[PDB]
Amino acid sequence: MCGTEGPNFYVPFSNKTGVVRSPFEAPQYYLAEPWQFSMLAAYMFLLIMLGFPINFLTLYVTVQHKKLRTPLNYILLNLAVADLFMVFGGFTTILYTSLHGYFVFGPTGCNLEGFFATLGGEIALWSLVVLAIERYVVVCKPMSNFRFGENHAIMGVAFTWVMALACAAPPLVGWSRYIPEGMQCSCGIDYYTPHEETNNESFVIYMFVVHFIIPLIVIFFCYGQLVFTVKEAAAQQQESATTQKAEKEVTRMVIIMVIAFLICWLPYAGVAFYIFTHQGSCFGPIFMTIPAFFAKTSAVYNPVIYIMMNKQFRNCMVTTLCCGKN
Amino acid sequence: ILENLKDVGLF
Ligand SMILES: *[C@@H]1O[C@H](CO)[C@@H](O[C@@H]2O[C@H](CO)[C@@H](O[C@@H]3O[C@H](CO)[C@@H](O)[C@H](O[C@H]4O[C@H](CO)[C@@H](O)[C@H](O)[C@@H]4O)[C@@H]3O)[C@H](O)[C@H]2NC(C)=O)[C@H](O)[C@H]1NC(C)=O
Ligand SMILES: *C/C=C(C)/C=C/C=C(C)/C=C/C1=C(C)CCCC1(C)C
Ligand SMILES: CCCCCCCCO[C@@H]1O[C@H](CO)[C@@H](O)[C@H](O)[C@H]1O
Ligand SMILES: CCCCCCCCO[C@@H]1O[C@H](CO)[C@@H](O)[C@H](O)[C@H]1O
Ligand SMILES: *C(=O)CCCCCCCCCCCCCCC
Ligand SMILES: *C(=O)CCCCCCCCCCCCCCC
Repeated sequence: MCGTEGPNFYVPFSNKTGVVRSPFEAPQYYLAEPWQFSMLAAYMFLLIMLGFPINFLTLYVTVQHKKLRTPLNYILLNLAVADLFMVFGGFTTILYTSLHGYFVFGPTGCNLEGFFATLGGEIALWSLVVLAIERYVVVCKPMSNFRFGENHAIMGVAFTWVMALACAAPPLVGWSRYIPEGMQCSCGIDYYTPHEETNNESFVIYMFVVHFIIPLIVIFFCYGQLVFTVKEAAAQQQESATTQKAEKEVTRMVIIMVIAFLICWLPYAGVAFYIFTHQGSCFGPIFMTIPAFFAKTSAVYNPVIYIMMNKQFRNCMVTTLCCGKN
Repeated sequence: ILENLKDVGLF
């Protein structure tokens, strides 16, 4: 007896005092103080203020700099577009609802805001996967006479959209569902309530396997090889101070990308799993917010790592930001 | 192999 159920929701607070209300109808100020709703709003404001420029700039700069429009870059643009689905679909909606203390757009809105927020986060997720595959293919050259070209870059992108629909679409049609999470001001996949009529049980397994484990293995293998290949080359060419530099830079970047990926998705996977294997336990609203703070913040830090720390994009940005010059 | 590192945004 841990929260309060209704048709399309689960409030993380006991209704023994009779106070719990539908998070689609009235403020949840018994889950958390109003000032904490305001801080939730402050955080979405920060994520918009940083995330929209960074990710918008990335697209804009691509329009202005011919040199950025290569095929290896398409998946990076795809990332920024996904970050923007999270900014406009998620963060802005949540700012709004946080400041009412509840999910004012009701169940339909809850599906929308959940679908678009989840799609974005997943396209970003798979974009980070597809990137590592493409790099591995290009650098470890696991196939002779293969040249990475536009037509491939396009499949790479489309594959991110297919996989992301494979996660976000089903809860619109019976396999899992969208409901308000945490402070009930935003909506995501129901991965914590066992809800037999939608088979949450098995969805969360499908998610855990297909959308965390596969990604994690593909990223680790691809970049493990990359680091192997480059360390090999440099050992076999110690007369090139450049090549030694390259090896170091590549390796630091891999550690960053790998740690970054974990910071973003490990908490959601950690929590899903702890809950799945501690089904008789009580998880409050702020604890269900932690996984989300990590994932959503990636709409800022991923493009810092993948775009701003890429020498080409960076110079183009600085040029475009200095009116034409530098 | 640095050509491919440059291409891929890693060097
Ligand atoms: C958390 O717990 C609270 C307390 O149980 C709960 O709130 C209650 O919901 C019921 C309805 O499902 C409310 O009932 C209404 O009372 C008022 C009069 O003050 C009337 O407008 C309504 O009367 C009609 O309905 C009755 C049948 O339910 C008939 O007997 C009657 O003839 C009329 O048809 C209705 O009784 C009740 O007032 C609230 N109580 C409080 C404190 O809000 C809340 O729903 C629970 N939370 C969740 C999320 O479910
Ligand atoms: C704003 C909230 C968002 C972006 C929430 C998105 C949540 C996911 C894409 C979560 C996926 C996972 C599970 C639901 C459980 C297993 C681990 C994941 C990461 C695959
Ligand atoms: C940056 C976007 C601004 C969003 C404006 C949020 C308006 C919140 O609206 C408030 O909601 C209360 C429920 O808690 C209502 O009782 C009040 O009508 C109202 O002051
Ligand atoms: C999934 C990809 C795993 C990352 C491989 C990390 C390789 C660890 O290797 C170490 O990395 C250091 C940091 O540059 C080097 O300075 C060390 O000498 C090197 O051996
Ligand atoms: C010409 O190239 C002009 C360069 C300046 C462009 C404006 C940069 C905006 C910086 C926003 C503040 C972010 C710094 C945060 C560090 C904690
Ligand atoms: C050419 O067209 C533009 C050159 C402009 C120079 C950059 C001026 C620096 C301003 C930094 C802005 C920080 C904003 C803080 C917002 C909260």
